[PDB]
Amino acid sequence: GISRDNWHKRRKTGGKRKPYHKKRKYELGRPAANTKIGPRRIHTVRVRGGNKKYRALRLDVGNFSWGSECCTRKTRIIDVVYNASNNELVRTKTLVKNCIVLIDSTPYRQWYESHYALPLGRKKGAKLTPEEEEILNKKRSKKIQKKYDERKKNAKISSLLEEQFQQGKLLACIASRPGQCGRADGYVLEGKELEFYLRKIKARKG
Amino acid sequence: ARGPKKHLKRVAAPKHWMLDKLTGVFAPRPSTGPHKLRECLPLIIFLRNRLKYALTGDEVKKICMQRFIKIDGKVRTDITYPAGFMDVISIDKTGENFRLIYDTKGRFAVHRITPEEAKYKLCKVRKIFVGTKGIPHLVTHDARTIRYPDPLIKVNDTIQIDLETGKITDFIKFDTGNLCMVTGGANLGRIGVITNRERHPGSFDVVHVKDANGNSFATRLSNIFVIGKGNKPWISLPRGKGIRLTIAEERDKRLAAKQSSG
Amino acid sequence: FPMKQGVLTHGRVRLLLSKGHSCYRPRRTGERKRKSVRGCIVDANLSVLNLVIVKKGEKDIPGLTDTTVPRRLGPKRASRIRKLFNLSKEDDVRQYVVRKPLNKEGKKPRTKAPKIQRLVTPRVLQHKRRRIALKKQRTKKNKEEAAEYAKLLAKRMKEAKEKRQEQIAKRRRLSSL
Amino acid sequence: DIQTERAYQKQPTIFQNKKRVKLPRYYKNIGLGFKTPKEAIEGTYIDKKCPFTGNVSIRGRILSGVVTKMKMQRTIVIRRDYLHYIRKYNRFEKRHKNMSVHLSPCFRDVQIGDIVTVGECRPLSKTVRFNVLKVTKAAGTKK
RNA sequence: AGGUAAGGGAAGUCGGCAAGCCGGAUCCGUAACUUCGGGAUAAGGAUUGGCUCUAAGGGCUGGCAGCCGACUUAGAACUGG
RNA sequence: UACCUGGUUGAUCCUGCCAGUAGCAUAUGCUUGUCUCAAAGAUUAAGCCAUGCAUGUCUAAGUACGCACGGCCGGUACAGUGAAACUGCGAAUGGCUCAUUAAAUCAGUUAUGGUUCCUUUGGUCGCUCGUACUUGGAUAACUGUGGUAAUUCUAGAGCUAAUACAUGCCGACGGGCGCUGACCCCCUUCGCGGGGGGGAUGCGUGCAUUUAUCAGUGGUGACUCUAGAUAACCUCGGGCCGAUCGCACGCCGGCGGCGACGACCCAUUCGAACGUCUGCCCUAUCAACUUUCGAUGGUAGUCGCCGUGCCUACCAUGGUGACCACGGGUGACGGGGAAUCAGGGUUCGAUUCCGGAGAGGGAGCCUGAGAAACGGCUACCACAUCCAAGGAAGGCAGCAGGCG
RNA sequence: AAGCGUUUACUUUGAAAAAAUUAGAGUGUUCAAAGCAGGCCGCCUGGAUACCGCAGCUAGGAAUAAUGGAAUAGGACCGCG
Ligand SMILES: [Mg+2]
Ligand SMILES: [Mg+2]
Ligand SMILES: [Mg+2]
Ligand SMILES: [Mg+2]
Ligand SMILES: [Mg+2]
Ligand SMILES: [Mg+2]
Ligand SMILES: [Mg+2]
Ligand SMILES: [Mg+2]
Ligand SMILES: [Mg+2]
Ligand SMILES: [Mg+2]
Ligand SMILES: [Mg+2]
Ligand SMILES: [Mg+2]
Ligand SMILES: [Mg+2]
Ligand SMILES: [Mg+2]
Ligand SMILES: [Mg+2]
Ligand SMILES: [Mg+2]
Ligand SMILES: [Mg+2]
Ligand SMILES: [Mg+2]
Ligand SMILES: [Mg+2]
Ligand SMILES: [Mg+2]
Ligand SMILES: [Mg+2]
Ligand SMILES: [Mg+2]
Ligand SMILES: [Mg+2]
Repeated sequence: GISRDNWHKRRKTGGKRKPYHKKRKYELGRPAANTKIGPRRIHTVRVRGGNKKYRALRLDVGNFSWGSECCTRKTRIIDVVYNASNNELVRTKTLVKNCIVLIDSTPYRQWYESHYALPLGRKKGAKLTPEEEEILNKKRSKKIQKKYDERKKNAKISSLLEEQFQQGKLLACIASRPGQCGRADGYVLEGKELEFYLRKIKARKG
Repeated sequence: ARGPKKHLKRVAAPKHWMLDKLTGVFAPRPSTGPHKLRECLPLIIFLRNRLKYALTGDEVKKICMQRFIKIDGKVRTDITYPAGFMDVISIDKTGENFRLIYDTKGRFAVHRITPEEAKYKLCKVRKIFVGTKGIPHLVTHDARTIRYPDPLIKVNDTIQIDLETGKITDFIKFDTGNLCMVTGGANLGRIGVITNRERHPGSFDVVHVKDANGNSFATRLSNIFVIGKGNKPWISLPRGKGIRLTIAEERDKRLAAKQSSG
Repeated sequence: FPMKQGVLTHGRVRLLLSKGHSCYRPRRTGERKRKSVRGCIVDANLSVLNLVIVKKGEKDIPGLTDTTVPRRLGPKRASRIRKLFNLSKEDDVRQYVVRKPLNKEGKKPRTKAPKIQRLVTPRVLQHKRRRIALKKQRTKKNKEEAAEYAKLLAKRMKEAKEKRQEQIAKRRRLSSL
Repeated sequence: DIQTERAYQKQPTIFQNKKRVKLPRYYKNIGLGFKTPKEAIEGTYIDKKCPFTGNVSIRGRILSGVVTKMKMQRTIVIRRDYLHYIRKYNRFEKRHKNMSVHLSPCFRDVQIGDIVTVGECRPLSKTVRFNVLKVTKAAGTKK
């Protein structure tokens, strides 16, 4: 089948090298996993040395980390917005390493509000009736109030992240290879890299 | 080759085994173990060809599987068990303990030691590893990975291990002035004190060694085995004391001995 | 050529068959073979037709239902014997295992019983206690070894720190010199 | 300057998104007494195959060559000259091998026809297995 | 005066007369010979619809921002008997 | 032993070649008494094959109700042999041949800090905080109905076990460590405030995998090494945390020995694979070759055990060559080696040792740690067997043997 | 005692570099071709050594053969602001 052969192509000088042996098993290639977005469907494949590899086909959630404050939660993925390799990987939603995806910021907002007791997102004009945010923001004891006051001094966040939180979803870059490990772990884009990728998105939109 | 090799030709066998050419086509392939293929001597070779306790493979099998041989304080029932350098092989029926030490030449020699000496052996540490919970680990040359070692021990040192408990007792630091055994190469069997160390970054470093008769030589680190502090070893040396005297000095001494005997 | 269930044909078709597929007995592990099987639809072109009666009629046919052939073997597993004779969790099972009598020309009558498998026996209990003893002794030796290393590390570190302290004292002497 | 590709060019080791209220640069010494260039430490570029600021380790052999072509990006071609002895005629043959080495952008100003030291590493591409360690000028050419 | 004809494909006839076959464009490829200019659209191949995308090809104003204007070329997916 | 001789001419001195001389091999002719070794279908046909064999395997330590043998001490199972079968492993070793292959294979030298690794040996195997005195049902060998012209072809019905296929727990385990923290106590200010302590509850808290962050126990010449902490993840086409077996059997229902087997992870051993540099016959009537049908690189990915245009997408136009690139031929497996030999070289190396390739020609693949395996399958081409004409079955460049 | 010295060819050593084979040590296979044994009234021993091109490593030499120093002084050395 498909093989990774260094003997099947020309030399450095460009001459044609005739093969001296058949296609060996150890030099093998496999069809691309071609991950999609949907209900999880992962196939295990026997590998050299008796090992196993997890090939993802459709994936719904992933473990994405907020680098600035060191917090990660299992978050669902909705769309893929950019891919430096090719635009076909953007037109068809495919998860690959070093690809940009959109994830809802609900777990990040819950952690931030439970940690710094500050409103993240929450476009003005609405109040939560079930007062689940009210209890998470109020009822602080006096002794711990200065502890939260110390936290809220540095609890400030960037404007771009604040806008993404208000929108309800934020950008992230997948750092793992779903076709190898089976997961879609990644990190939240921030700073110069985030605004660079925003520039690429805006240029693509035109 | 579509897999690992399981045979070994008589000709392809290592020379220090001293295997006859006409007896057979295949040599006893050593089993995998704590010593390399060429650095080990099969237990069948040790008992049949050298000690002459047996005659053929059937007799060697009977001796080995009767639970009479005891290597490193343990009984191995495999005929072709790999016996390596500085190993203790004991036969309790005859009360005979052997320490596998190279003689002046490159082949192994019969070295009978007392039961008091046979309770311990010497090993050279190969690497230092750190376990899953910050536990230091010391790996010897015979695949003995003893954990919680002495912090003073380093990569290129040696230790004394009690066979019964498998625990270290004392150690020798790799430094100039201590005896060292060249357990491999052209100087196989040489014994002498380390007189110089040359550092070659990237490549393997070398050590200049001066023997007891002033015949200095050089050896790389991978073929060095220190055998005690100072000028005295921690083990009973065999005949010759690792000198490798010249061919003329070997020839005249045996001629004089034969003439004196008559 | 035998009929194969799940083919939805009436003729002859060649199939790749592996371990677990009917109408094929593999020789070596992983071996797959091309075997020509027949469709699962019954037609006039059949040599022998397999039929299994599951509902009994009113008449006693003298071929099948007239005589009941006893089952050749009895239960061997202790759990299956318990299920067969409705044993409880406390009553013994060794007295209720069915043994087949032996009788033929010449030799004496004999009764033979299978070995009861997966029962509560002293050897199993001893093995379980021995391996739990191994489990606890591993922790005991690990704790002792860790304590010994802690003493050794403390000895080495205090030796190093006092040697460093006298080095610092020498540095202080140089500074004051 | 930097960030000219589709993806974002950054050092994967250091973290650049730490909250405040310049950017730290990752570099290492390759050993064997080779002093790291000041450009590789005070520069703003990134490179995966740079010997000092990349995920490449120099190990094996150390060679020297003469740069002949500088058209390839992030890599140059050097020519190594040697003499082959024939046992029959007690003389020599002048043979050469043209190998492509990875010229890290830390060495900014390099011309063709000068001695350059290279070291073996992992295979970076189909016919690249060496990295430039230090650069020395040719005869004169100090202008 | 136009066509269509199963199977054979010039076996008809002085004679492939007539009729029939190819045919546009794009991407490959193109021999004997030669006056070296040609032969050459040699010969021989493949693609062509519809729909939805992507990339590239510029001006005017104040390596940057905004506003405009046209026709094309290439690549990809989906789909039709 | 650093060796010559006859021959052009009427005669001579030369160049010059022919023929003489001697080994080493191949075949042949004649002859052939003893004895010790010993090559032996490579040279043309890697052409085709009747036949027979060449890979099976059980120890007290995985399964034993086949009376196929066999003991009686029974009634609280199983004496001990044991055909067959399931299970585990080997069959990827070895042997044969040289067809292909000219920086390819191979030879010397190195690195995997760029990877895997069955077995052996040694480390780990109460580290996790939430019916176990033993959990489930299918199957072979067995009985019985047959079908086919036939095969190591098999079906339907009954049973019956696992160290075969799955589910799954008591214990250590009583508490620590981190976040959470209702609350409480003390000092001080007129006072907010500030400072210092105890603590309800909940969650997480093993190793292995993935992701991001912080500091820098033991190291290498050099790590993005090893180790520690932080926040989660842990694939249902799932990971380990023992639901196994044997020999003697004791001490206060519980503790107990020697082992065997399996297994996540880490070192070790047999290796395997890409790799760095150097080295190969003849040929110019082969001088330019490779290159958007990957050629030289860059960036980011897919796949691969790993690094690499191995492949994809987008960019730059590079890469090799008169130091012979590239193409072509080889009556070319490479080498360690052999013959001849003064010194230098020439020729051979099919061949018992190592590394490479293959089983008529390619191609594809299950199993397994290890195969693109062929005394393993799946196709097409050539050859070819039995036949009821419906089908089935083959690969001696293995050991003997047959045809050509 | 640890680190540094223009780079190489060359020359010498050392290290490493499979066996079998070649040369060669010992050895009455009744001699020899051979083989690795064997000899003594349990003991005494062998199973050595040399070469192994070419390429790479290390350590002495700088005779010979290539190459640079500084010459629009962006030259050393010594301290200074
Ligand atoms: Mg017609
Ligand atoms: Mg028609
Ligand atoms: Mg006609
Ligand atoms: Mg016409
Ligand atoms: Mg024409
Ligand atoms: Mg004449
Ligand atoms: Mg005449
Ligand atoms: Mg002649
Ligand atoms: Mg006679
Ligand atoms: Mg032949
Ligand atoms: Mg073989
Ligand atoms: Mg040929
Ligand atoms: Mg050939
Ligand atoms: Mg010569
Ligand atoms: Mg050969
Ligand atoms: Mg041939
Ligand atoms: Mg071979
Ligand atoms: Mg054949
Ligand atoms: Mg093969
Ligand atoms: Mg095959
Ligand atoms: Mg065969
Ligand atoms: Mg075979
Ligand atoms: Mg040799």
